[PDB]
Amino acid sequence: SPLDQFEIRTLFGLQSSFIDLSCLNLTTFSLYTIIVLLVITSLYTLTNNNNKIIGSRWLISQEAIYDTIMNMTKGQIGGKNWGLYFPMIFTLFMFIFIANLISMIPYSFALSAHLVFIISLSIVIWLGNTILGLYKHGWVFFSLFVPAGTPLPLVPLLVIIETLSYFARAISLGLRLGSNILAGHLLMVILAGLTFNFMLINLFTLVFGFVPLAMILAIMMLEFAIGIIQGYVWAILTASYLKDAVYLH
Amino acid sequence: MPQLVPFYFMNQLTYGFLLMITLLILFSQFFLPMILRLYVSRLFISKL
Amino acid sequence: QLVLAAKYIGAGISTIGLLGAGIGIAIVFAALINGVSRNPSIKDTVFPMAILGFALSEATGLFCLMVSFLLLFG
Amino acid sequence: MQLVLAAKYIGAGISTIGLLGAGIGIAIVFAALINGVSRNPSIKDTVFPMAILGFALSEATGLFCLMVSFLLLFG
Amino acid sequence: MQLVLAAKYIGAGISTIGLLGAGIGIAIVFAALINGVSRNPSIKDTVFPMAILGFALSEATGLFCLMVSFLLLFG
Amino acid sequence: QLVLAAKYIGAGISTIGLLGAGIGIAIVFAALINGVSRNPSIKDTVFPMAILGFALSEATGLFCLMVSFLLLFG
Amino acid sequence: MQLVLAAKYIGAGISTIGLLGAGIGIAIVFAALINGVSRNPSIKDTVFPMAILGFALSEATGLFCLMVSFLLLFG
Amino acid sequence: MQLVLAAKYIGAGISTIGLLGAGIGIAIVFAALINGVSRNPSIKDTVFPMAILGFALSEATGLFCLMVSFLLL
Amino acid sequence: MQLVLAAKYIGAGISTIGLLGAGIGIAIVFAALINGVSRNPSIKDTVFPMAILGFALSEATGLFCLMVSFLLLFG
Amino acid sequence: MQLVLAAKYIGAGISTIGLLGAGIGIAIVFAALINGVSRNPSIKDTVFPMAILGFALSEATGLFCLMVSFLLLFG
Amino acid sequence: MQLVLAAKYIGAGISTIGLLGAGIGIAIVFAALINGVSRNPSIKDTVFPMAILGFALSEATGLFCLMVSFLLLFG
Amino acid sequence: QLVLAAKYIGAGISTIGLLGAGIGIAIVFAALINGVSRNPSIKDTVFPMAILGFALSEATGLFCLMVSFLLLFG
Amino acid sequence: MLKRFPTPILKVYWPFFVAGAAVYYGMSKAADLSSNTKEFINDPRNPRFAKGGKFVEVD
Amino acid sequence: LQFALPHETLYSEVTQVNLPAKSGRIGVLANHVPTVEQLLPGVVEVMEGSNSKKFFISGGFATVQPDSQLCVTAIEAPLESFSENIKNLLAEAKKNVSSSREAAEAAIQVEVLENLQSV
Amino acid sequence: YHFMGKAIPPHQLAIGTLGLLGLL
Repeated sequence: SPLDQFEIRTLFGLQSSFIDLSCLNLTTFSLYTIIVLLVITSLYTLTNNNNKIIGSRWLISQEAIYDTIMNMTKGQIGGKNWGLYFPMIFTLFMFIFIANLISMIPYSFALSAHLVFIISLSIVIWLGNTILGLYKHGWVFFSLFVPAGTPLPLVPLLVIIETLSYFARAISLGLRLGSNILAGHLLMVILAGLTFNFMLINLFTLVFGFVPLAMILAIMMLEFAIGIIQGYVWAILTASYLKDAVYLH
Repeated sequence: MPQLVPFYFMNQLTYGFLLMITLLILFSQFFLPMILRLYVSRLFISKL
Repeated sequence: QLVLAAKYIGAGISTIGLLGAGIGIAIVFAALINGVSRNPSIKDTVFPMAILGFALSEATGLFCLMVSFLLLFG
Repeated sequence: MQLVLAAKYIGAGISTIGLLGAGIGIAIVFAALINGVSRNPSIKDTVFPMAILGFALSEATGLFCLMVSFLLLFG
Repeated sequence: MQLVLAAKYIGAGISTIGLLGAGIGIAIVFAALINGVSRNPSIKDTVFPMAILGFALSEATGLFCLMVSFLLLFG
Repeated sequence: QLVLAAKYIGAGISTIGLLGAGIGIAIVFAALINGVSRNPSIKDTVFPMAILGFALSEATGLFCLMVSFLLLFG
Repeated sequence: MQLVLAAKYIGAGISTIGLLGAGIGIAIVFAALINGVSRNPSIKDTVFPMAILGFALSEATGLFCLMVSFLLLFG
Repeated sequence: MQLVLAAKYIGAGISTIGLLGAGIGIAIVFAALINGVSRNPSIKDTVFPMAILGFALSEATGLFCLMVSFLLL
Repeated sequence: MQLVLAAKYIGAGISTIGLLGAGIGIAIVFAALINGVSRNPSIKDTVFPMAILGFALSEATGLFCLMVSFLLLFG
Repeated sequence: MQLVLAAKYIGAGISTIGLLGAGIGIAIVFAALINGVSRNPSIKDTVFPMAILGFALSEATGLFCLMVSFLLLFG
Repeated sequence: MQLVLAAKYIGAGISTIGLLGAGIGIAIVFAALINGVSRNPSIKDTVFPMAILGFALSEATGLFCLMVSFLLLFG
Repeated sequence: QLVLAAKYIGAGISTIGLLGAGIGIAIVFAALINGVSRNPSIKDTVFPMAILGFALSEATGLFCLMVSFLLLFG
Repeated sequence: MLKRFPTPILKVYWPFFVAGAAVYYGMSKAADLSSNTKEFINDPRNPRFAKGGKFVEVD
Repeated sequence: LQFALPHETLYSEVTQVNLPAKSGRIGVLANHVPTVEQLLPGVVEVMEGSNSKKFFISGGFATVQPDSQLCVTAIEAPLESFSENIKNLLAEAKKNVSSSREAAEAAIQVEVLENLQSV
Repeated sequence: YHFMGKAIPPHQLAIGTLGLLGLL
């Protein structure tokens, strides 16, 4: 069982017999959400030395993240009011960016590799695009489903397999991230499990047994890239989707 | 897969959405404008 | 229950059609990159055509995934 | 009829292999569309309905393939 | 018998794999059509029937793929 | 009665080779369209060899079709 | 009971072929990125978000196939 | 022999996959032929024997798969 | 349990095929790298990290298909 | 014995799939030959033995599959 | 047990299909090297180390396939 | 015996990878032809790289060939 | 420390919150439907056992 | 008709022209694609059935026309019946100047010179 | 902005196809 690293264990506990209060209780998932919140709080509270203008070396990091997500959501929705949807496009980044660096620490735990939470967050953003689009643009919201000047005898086909791609968008956006984080962690644990039993046979294998160690180091080098790039790709697709929902093509 | 289908669905989703609303209110009202105060201050000293 | 085991083979074989979808999205964005790099003032003109072609190609890769879900869950 | 009912699902799985050709085909059509509009910006209104024409005409093969898949799965 | 009635459905599931040939072929034809029209606009009236001619028998090869599936699916 | 089953299976298998002809007709007419659109005056010179290769590449997939028809009854 | 787990593992093996449709995908995207940067050195900061977008938004279709493989293996 | 006669027909079905190589390759040959003749018309009677040679050899490679499939019948 | 362990070996055999995606993939990236250096030898220190990045991101899709084989051999 | 001969015939059928590599490859060689003569007319006597060499080597790499199938049929 | 062992031989047979990726890929790298020297000959000494690097990294994904093949032979 | 029959099946399977060499050797020789035709003066420099590429792709095919022979005999 | 600025976060983001409540409710019913399956009816940490009922255990 | 130096204009019907283009050598023919290319500092040649006559050149432009006429323009230009020690002694002074805006011009000489050596 | 049978130009046409496939 190489997948035991994702087990959810209850720690602080709470129960009753009147009402099902077992929904909220401090758990491994919940404790790592508390840790994510305290890290994100720590990146801005004690980072700023006594509210100085000059912005010490720690604040350049949270300066660059801010600027690379402003200049990304200005180039996507880019209309009359792009900044009204900027806090959500930033707080969808920082959760995924911090929750995929915390998960790299060896005896730790991936928030992002729970499909039930990430798929739920994706369905929340998809319904919050459809409701916002219907509210802002009435019955002509469905004009999104015809591409451009197209010949009329093939328009209903191009409507059906446009709407099918419109509600595949509900689960695709989440399952991309879930699949990347889950496959990366499962790859690292399985190769560690193979190189461990590689190094317990006869003593000639601990000699020149440095090359599988170097391969695992190279995969860990790759895994930060595949963890930060997904945190960026989430925040670019849910900027493009707000471009479609707010502005009709 | 066995590990991502327990009874803990409402646990996961409850603390997750509490953290999302928390970070949303928290970022938007606190931490983004404390960077933007730095921006407007730097530009105000620059324009003088 | 031979059928309960043979639906899993069908759900495995019916997932091969995404091979075309990945290569397809690649060829679309490859042509988009070449078109922007040759003509720098065409991005805002031709980019919705790229997003359209991606949406169509994924949906026509997605047919295989929904057939796999019908075989695995229905 | 367990053997035939299993062969229904096996044939429905093997049916959609050829459906990847439509996924490549829509892409090649729109790839030449972007590549052609990139040279001439003023040829859009002629070429783009021709592009959606080629889109649907290449789409018909994958739709027939998915149709044979649904015929094997539902009868 | 069930042993050949299974094989009918499995062979029909096999025979739709050749449809990817037509699904990519219509794309290459209309891709070169789009490249030619975007390269030279005024040659369209001569070029377009050749593309329709290529599409016709490429889609006919797709129907040649599909007709063996129809033949083996119903006897 | 199992030769009647595997016979129809292999006759189904023999249709896969038609994709070569289905792509080949397209490469031939693609070169035709490229040559006509690049050089308009060479149409009558270029055309008959293109029709020749078109018919021959059709015959290549028709080999797959005739092996299929030979398997179906015989 | 052995047949269910046996065909389960066979189908999970079959459902990883679709990653060759993602390796070539990431290849063609970064290949066009290289050829686009090399022939125009001032387009990198405009073409790089489209590169990352096309990269992950093309892998996703291989990761769907890997999730079908995981639901077979462990579910 | 029932299973053996079944396997003969299965293998004869398998053996026809290799014809797609010739079915694509004749097109690549004649495509470069058409592109070269349309690029320069005067070199046509020089180039066209190489095209006939390429068609002959590619059709021979298809004929190998065809005769293997015939040996199973 | 002989049948399921025989199916494990076949599944590990099938999950080897997806490496051809990476095998063509790394090559298409480095082929574009060579054809980009030959058009412009001044853009080397700009282009070559993107080639290494595409190498890594396609090798990840190769290893995602290798790990399923390592599960089906032992785990 | 009967099951063994059946499998020899199945493998002899499988083994000739690799001939399509030679069938496509001889064509890429002769197609580049045609494009080279049409690009440069004077280089025909220089280039042509390389094309003959490429035909011979690629035909041998195809013929490896044919002789393996010959070994499966007879040896 | 013969039923497990025979399937292990079959999986070892199946596994080696993925090496065609490396076989095409190494050659794509060297072909781009050839087409790159022919445009600019003064860059051969710079480019050729990355060509042999691409040879090594594309041989890597073929030898992983070959590794799984031998692990389904002698283990 | 089933194992000897599975040996011949797997030996039949493992020769599919030879098409990789059969296509790739041709891509190398095609770039060789298109390089000599574009620049005839670089032929003696370029030709050993083509020989080397032929040898390495031949080795990649010969790995599949020797796995086929090991499934045959050893 | 930090000066709170009253940014509009309710007259902008209401459909996100409505969707959040809807997905919350739908996942509640999905969890209740999944917690009574054959595989998970004898896992002792489900909240059935903390209130009343015990051990259907007929499968 | 169409192949001109500013001081001396040269050619008039042609069966094959070889040119040293911007990206590698090329060969125009009886019917060819309409193209413009910078002409690099290198050898050229005319044809009239089976007639070999090669010139050197400074560089300039080639332009294949839709009407099919090829126009080739360069500055200075018979083959070895034109340009050894004349080259050698100059090559010396060339390389010397490079080690010196002024020495940048000598860079241009090394490539132009090195090329001519091959003839 | 289509024109079906020289009638009033229809709005976007998208709702009617969804309504047709809804009642099935």
